[PDB]
Amino acid sequence: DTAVLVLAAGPGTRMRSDTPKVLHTLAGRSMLSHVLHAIAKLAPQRLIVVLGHDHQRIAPLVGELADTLGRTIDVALQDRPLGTGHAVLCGLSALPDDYAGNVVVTSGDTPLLDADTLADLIATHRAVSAAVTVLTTTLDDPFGYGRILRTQDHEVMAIVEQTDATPSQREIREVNAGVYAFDIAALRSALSRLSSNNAQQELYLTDVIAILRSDGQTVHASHVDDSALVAGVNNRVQLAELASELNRRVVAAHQLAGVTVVDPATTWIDVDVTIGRDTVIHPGTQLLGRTQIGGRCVVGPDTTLTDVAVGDGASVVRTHGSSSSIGDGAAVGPFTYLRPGTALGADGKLGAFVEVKNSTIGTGTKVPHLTYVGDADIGEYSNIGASSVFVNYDGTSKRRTTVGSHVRTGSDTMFVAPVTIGDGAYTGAGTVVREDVPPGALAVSAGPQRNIENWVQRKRPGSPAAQASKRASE
Amino acid sequence: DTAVLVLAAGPGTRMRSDTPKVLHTLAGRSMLSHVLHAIAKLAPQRLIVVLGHDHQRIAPLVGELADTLGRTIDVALQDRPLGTGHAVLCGLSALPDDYAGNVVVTSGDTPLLDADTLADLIATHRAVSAAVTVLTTTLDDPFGYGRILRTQDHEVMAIVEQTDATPSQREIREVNAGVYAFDIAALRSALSRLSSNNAQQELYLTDVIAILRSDGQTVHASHVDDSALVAGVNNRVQLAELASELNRRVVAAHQLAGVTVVDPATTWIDVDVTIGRDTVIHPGTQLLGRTQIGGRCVVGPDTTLTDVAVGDGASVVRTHGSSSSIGDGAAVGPFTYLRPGTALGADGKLGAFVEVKNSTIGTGTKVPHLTYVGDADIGEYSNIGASSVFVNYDGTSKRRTTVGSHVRTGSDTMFVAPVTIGDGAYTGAGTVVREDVPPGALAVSAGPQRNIENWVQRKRPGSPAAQASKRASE
Amino acid sequence: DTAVLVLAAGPGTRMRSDTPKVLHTLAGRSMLSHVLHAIAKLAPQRLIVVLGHDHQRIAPLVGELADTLGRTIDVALQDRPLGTGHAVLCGLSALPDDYAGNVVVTSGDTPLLDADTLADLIATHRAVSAAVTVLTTTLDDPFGYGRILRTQDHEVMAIVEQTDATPSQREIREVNAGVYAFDIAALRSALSRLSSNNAQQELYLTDVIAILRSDGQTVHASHVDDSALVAGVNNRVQLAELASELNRRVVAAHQLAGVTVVDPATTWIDVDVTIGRDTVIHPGTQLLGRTQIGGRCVVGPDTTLTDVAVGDGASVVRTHGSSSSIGDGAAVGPFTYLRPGTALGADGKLGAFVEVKNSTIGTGTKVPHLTYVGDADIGEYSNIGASSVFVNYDGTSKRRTTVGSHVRTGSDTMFVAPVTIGDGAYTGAGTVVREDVPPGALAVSAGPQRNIENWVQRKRPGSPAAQASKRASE
Ligand SMILES: CC(=O)SCCNC(=O)CCNC(=O)[C@H](O)C(C)(C)COP(=O)(O)OP(=O)(O)OC[C@H]1O[C@@H](n2cnc3c(N)ncnc32)[C@H](O)[C@@H]1OP(=O)(O)O
Ligand SMILES: CC(=O)SCCNC(=O)CCNC(=O)[C@H](O)C(C)(C)COP(=O)(O)OP(=O)(O)OC[C@H]1O[C@@H](n2cnc3c(N)ncnc32)[C@H](O)[C@@H]1OP(=O)(O)O
Ligand SMILES: CC(=O)SCCNC(=O)CCNC(=O)[C@H](O)C(C)(C)COP(=O)(O)OP(=O)(O)OC[C@H]1O[C@@H](n2cnc3c(N)ncnc32)[C@H](O)[C@@H]1OP(=O)(O)O
Ligand SMILES: CC(=O)N[C@H]1[C@@H](OP(=O)(O)OP(=O)(O)OC[C@H]2O[C@@H](n3ccc(=O)[nH]c3=O)[C@H](O)[C@@H]2O)O[C@H](CO)[C@@H](O)[C@@H]1O
Ligand SMILES: CC(=O)N[C@H]1[C@@H](OP(=O)(O)OP(=O)(O)OC[C@H]2O[C@@H](n3ccc(=O)[nH]c3=O)[C@H](O)[C@@H]2O)O[C@H](CO)[C@@H](O)[C@@H]1O
Ligand SMILES: CC(=O)N[C@H]1[C@@H](OP(=O)(O)OP(=O)(O)OC[C@H]2O[C@@H](n3ccc(=O)[nH]c3=O)[C@H](O)[C@@H]2O)O[C@H](CO)[C@@H](O)[C@@H]1O
Ligand SMILES: [Mg+2]
Ligand SMILES: [Mg+2]
Ligand SMILES: [Mg+2]
Ligand SMILES: [Mg+2]
Repeated sequence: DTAVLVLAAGPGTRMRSDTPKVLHTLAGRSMLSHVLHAIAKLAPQRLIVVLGHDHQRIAPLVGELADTLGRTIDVALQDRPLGTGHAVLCGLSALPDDYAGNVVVTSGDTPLLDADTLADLIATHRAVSAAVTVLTTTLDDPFGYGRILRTQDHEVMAIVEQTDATPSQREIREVNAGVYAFDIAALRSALSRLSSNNAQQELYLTDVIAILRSDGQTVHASHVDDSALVAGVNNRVQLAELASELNRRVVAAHQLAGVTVVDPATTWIDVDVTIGRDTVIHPGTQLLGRTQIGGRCVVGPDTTLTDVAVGDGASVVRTHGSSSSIGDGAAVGPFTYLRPGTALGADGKLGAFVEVKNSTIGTGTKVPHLTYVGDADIGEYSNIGASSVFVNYDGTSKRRTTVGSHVRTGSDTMFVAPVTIGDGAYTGAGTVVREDVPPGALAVSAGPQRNIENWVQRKRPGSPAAQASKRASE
Repeated sequence: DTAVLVLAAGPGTRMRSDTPKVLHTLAGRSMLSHVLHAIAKLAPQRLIVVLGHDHQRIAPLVGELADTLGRTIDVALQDRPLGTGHAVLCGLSALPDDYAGNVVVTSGDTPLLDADTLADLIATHRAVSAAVTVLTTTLDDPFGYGRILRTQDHEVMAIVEQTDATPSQREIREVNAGVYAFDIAALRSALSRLSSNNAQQELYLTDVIAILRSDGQTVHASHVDDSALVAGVNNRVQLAELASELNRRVVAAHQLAGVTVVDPATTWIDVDVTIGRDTVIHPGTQLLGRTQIGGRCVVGPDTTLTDVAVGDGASVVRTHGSSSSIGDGAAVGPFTYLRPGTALGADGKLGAFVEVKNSTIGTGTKVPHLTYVGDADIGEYSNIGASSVFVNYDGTSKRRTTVGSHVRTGSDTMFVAPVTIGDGAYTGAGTVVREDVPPGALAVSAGPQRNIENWVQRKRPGSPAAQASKRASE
Repeated sequence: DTAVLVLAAGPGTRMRSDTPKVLHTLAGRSMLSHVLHAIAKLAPQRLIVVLGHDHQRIAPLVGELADTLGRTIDVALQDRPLGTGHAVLCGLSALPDDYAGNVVVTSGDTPLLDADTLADLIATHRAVSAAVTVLTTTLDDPFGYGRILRTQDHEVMAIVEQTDATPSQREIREVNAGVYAFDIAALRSALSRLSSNNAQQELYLTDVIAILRSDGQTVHASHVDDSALVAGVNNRVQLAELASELNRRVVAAHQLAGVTVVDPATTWIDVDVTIGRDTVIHPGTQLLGRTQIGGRCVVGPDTTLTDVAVGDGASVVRTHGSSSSIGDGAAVGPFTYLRPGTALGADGKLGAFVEVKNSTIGTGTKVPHLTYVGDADIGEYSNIGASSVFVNYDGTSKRRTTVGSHVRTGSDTMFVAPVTIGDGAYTGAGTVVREDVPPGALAVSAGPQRNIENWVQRKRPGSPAAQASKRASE
């Protein structure tokens, strides 16, 4: 049995944000959410998040994740950020006084941390009967991290913080990941002996290592080769680095599963996105939220999709869209804007400079150019001519349009809702449609063409046009 | 004299694709095509591709390349993938039984392999009178590759496959490139002695090394410092890595020749693309197929061009286009879509939200905004007003429009083909042009403006508009 | 007291450009301009730029920077590029013959060089009373650079040029940065003894080191750990590398100050750009020139902004724009084109496929779709319907439109300037507005809808439309 505590009550100063650190996102999830998904996979008996003065903005997101993960997540409050050691005391207060399981401590800012690394930590801690096992790694740039002090035999003696380390300790490149397993009694005991006598003037959880070494307890440091899994995030440079690294891993997983990603460095794929076999994702693409792509699709470059379902064989190129679905075999783009509530049927087409909002568009139906579709239902195998608008707003209110199947509407038609265009109807180029159109009818409104001869010589003489026109007489 | 065999009959399982591995593209060519271009530059006497159960989809592409490279390329069939050693036996069957030239073996999945490396391999093999010379390299991550076994004197003893290697052999970082020169007799002899007694249960070409060492033949391994040249591709992660590396080399070549590429990491340049001196390519650009850019052009960011010819001094910004040509000094973009058959004359302009298909557009002519040009011929120094459409499709059929020179067509004109607009003609804003327009004439159709006074107070009271309008009385 | 000489008179052959090297830009400044900003921060007494045969195109930019930096910058002419040693003699000619301050020499192609490194160089040179102090660094790839010759005690003996170096000297990885401090007398003396007897056949400034060592003068080489600060640019590959590295540093500075940059590798930020706290910049974005972004903005991906001011809380997504301003809380994009002279008020909206030029657009006013706004003034809380055009050009001349406040103009309105639309006015869908519209009036022009029944059966039989329409009878 084990309790996991997640310390998330620090002020996050180096982020320089009014958004609490923990809540900063990479790959579709907040760091906190990443940390909690990871721990919930491990299924510990207790899971406690220690929150600080902004608990009121985080505690509710904690409940949301508790509900998603199908479990109970407690919140402990740390009313002043007196240090990671103090934070752990707060977290302990949320366990029974006689709790006898192991205590794993982790941070809310170690977003790649994964259930396997935590299970390994707990297994190791048990195998060697440690009073404390700490995870460590070794980095080229160790700046900011606690340094792991070891004798030549590899026994850990202490951890020393960046701010308290001599120039010589600072050369150490093995660092504290801030991820620990503890025997509960040993932890409580050593926490009670902590002193704020140090540079930052805090109660350091890291002191517990040297304390327990002194007591003659067993102290184990377990080295994590894959540094990324235990990398922290204290500022926005580190956040983009880990987002980038997490993204590489997500992209590689999709590649090994049969998805061709032309340029992984510029293809951002959120963690819940699924993509079918043999799809091709061109550079500059973001697939966000719960986006789902079928198999054999082309995801045209420079495409951003958030919560969009794309069926098999579809093509989605230079498109910006969200909360929409794109049927099998449909063609979308280039330069297309899908707003929430777009439903494009199989083999449909939304072409260049087309914007769709809250509209359903039947099988086989094409909106190829320069057109706005708002609040409409359009049937099957219909064609909406270029440069048209579904006028869904009269000033003051929202109005609906219904277009039948096999319709051909002429270029530059304005559908002034509410209006219904019957099956097989046509609308001439340049029509303002204010009344219903019966099935099979032609609707027109433009007046007759009138050619005014010699207008150019008479109203624009001797413009380049008047001269060209005079040459044409000959 | 030398015969080159290219083994391309394996199943490509780790690609997880219904597209045969060899046929996967980087930089405008299939890997197979890359491998064959490289070999054909070397001009060997015989060149044989060993194909497997999907030979019917590859053999024809082989003929295409034979025809392009001006040479004969034979195909040998391997009806079951029994191993690289077995594959080479298949390839040999396509040589005369008394062939006495050297045999070079290579894979169809080593797409950076180049004629210089192959010529070096053949020269070395000859200089040392080896029975077999194998190319090797050394990598940070040797996973998947055969390991090169050498005594402390650097003599090669054997090659051992990833799957058959002890944990200790796996530490070796010098790997088999899968690129060999053989004395024909030595090869035939050693191939006949191969055994399927190993992890993968195949006839390994790699065993030939240890076999010939045992026979007391001369065995040479030649180390290739530039690893990329001999890197293989077994899955889509490795394919994107080599595409990325190949792309860096193509971009650097254009840079050293006088082309400023703002961000090489995001500029994808196919191998046949040519670009003139002092052009600037902004980030996010792909130049594909047989695209040709003149000198002093600007290739606006986020541009994708496939088979597009761009003359000197042109500007092509945020544009998506294919099979089109863009004259000297023309301006295209931002947000412009060129479909096949676009011909934009010198100093022409295709502006924002303009889409052109199958149209010729004369010198000096401008289509600046929000417009669709389909199946049209437009003369010189003409201006097409904003928000216009060449209505090229009547329902049921494709129709053509001809526009003269020095024309000025008004905004929101619909050209309902087939129609001809004479030289120097104008068309008022809002015109639906259904009849020919004589040179120098003004064509109009919109009815007269009618101002209905007090409509807002009476039909939208006291909307914000009614209130504003009531304030304006005062 | 110290004089800084900047050698910028070489021919820049390896750039293969008709644009003089020095004038090639990264991050919004020419390399020369970068070098001069850096030196002017140091505030030396004299600053002299040595120019060559293209002095006439550079000398004026030098005056511009002199004027911006609030100082005097002299130009010395080198009429033939006889070598860096000869160049320095030219530069000296612009100092009094009795000048007694230190001479710092630097290149015009070391664009990351910074005032701190130069101050350190001068302090070191003084601390050790050197006759010459040279800056050096150590690189993985030392190709092209002079090699630093040192005895085992670390005393510098000489510098040897790439072209004159034995294969063994070429293994040296410590290189000359081309950045020197000199005692003036020692420099003049050693320059007079230079010989053109070497591969390139030039007067090498680098020979001065071995000369002064021989004289028994003190010679100091000061090692710069951060190589980038002293990296040179001789060709366009090196220029993109340093632009990339400079960009990383600019982006990291904004990140540490509170700006979330999703993908630093694809976010290009010029050196004068400022960005407020908690803004988010999505991938593919360039912020150029004097662009200024407020706090809490979203800079939608694929956005390019040059000299654009964006207020707080604004959103700017998939937008291409320049010389424009975007008010607090405004929404711009996706797919929007801002031309010079755009002023979008607070809470304004410019939506998808909208292009604006030289127009002022009041608080709260919305141009949501498919529309061109040219040469217009539009008041507050107005709405411009979809697919509209401000027709600002009559053929021959530029015309202005004024639109009041709280106006609602219908879709597909053409504003044929000059025209004024009064407060609270409406314009029906499909209107060509040629006359002024009074406050509160409705302007229309389209003719009445006419439904021609059975047109489809009679003019398109038995098209799919005729069949659908016949089915609808039942
Ligand atoms: C998206 C693209 O880029 S192309 C795709 C979608 N399409 C289009 O714009 C197709 C547009 N085509 C048109 O508007 C055409 O003029 C068509 C199909 C309606 C005209 O068909 P037509 O049969 O050739 O001539 P027709 O004589 O039958 O039409 C009869 C009546 O309507 C009129 N009329 C025809 N088109 C229009 C129009 N666009 N506006 C106003 N009136 C019109 C006539 O003037 C005629 O009336 P009348 O009997 O007073 O003369
Ligand atoms: C792309 C851009 O953003 S701008 C570029 C391209 N251009 C345009 O849209 C320019 C548009 N301009 C127009 O339509 C203008 O009204 C112009 C140039 C035709 C009007 O010119 P005008 O000479 O000022 O007035 P004019 O009195 O001569 O025209 C005469 C006839 O056609 C009419 N007419 C003029 N413009 C139109 C029109 N757009 N629609 C219908 N009828 C019109 C009159 O009502 C007049 O007929 P009448 O004699 O019954 O009165
Ligand atoms: C941007 C978007 O996607 S939506 C946003 C901006 N908006 C729009 O396009 C809103 C467009 N709406 C329209 O054009 C509408 O027809 C409205 C609001 C003007 C019509 O309002 P209405 O009050 O319903 O009918 P109404 O009877 O009052 O208008 C009266 C007169 O003008 C006419 N008329 C109305 N709209 C138009 C029009 N678009 N073109 C020509 N004439 C028109 C009538 O035919 C009537 O004249 P009459 O008295 O001969 O019959
Ligand atoms: C003294 C200490 O522990 N330092 C460790 C901490 O450094 P680091 O400087 O990263 O410590 P932080 O400031 O990030 O705080 C640790 C975490 O605990 C929480 N918190 C912090 C302070 C507090 O008073 N209350 C509270 O709840 C914060 O949410 C934070 O996420 O993690 C590093 C790895 O990431 C380790 O190398 C360091 O050894
Ligand atoms: C046993 C063997 O040779 N392994 C080599 C092979 O590994 P690797 O595991 O890459 O070998 P592959 O599975 O790629 O097969 C080699 C190539 O030969 C062809 N093929 C393969 C099997 C077959 O039965 N018939 C056939 O024609 C395939 O098209 C393939 O392209 O290349 C590596 C470098 O890339 C080398 O380091 C390995 O030493
Ligand atoms: C002989 C010499 O000095 N070589 C140095 C030079 O190499 P490198 O080959 O880069 O020297 P360059 O050709 O760049 O010339 C140096 C600079 O001086 C100016 N110039 C050059 C030649 C001339 O006749 N007149 C003139 O004014 C040029 O503007 C140029 O910017 O810089 C390198 C670092 O960047 C150093 O490692 C080399 O030791
Ligand atoms: Mg931290
Ligand atoms: Mg009309
Ligand atoms: Mg392989
Ligand atoms: Mg240089």
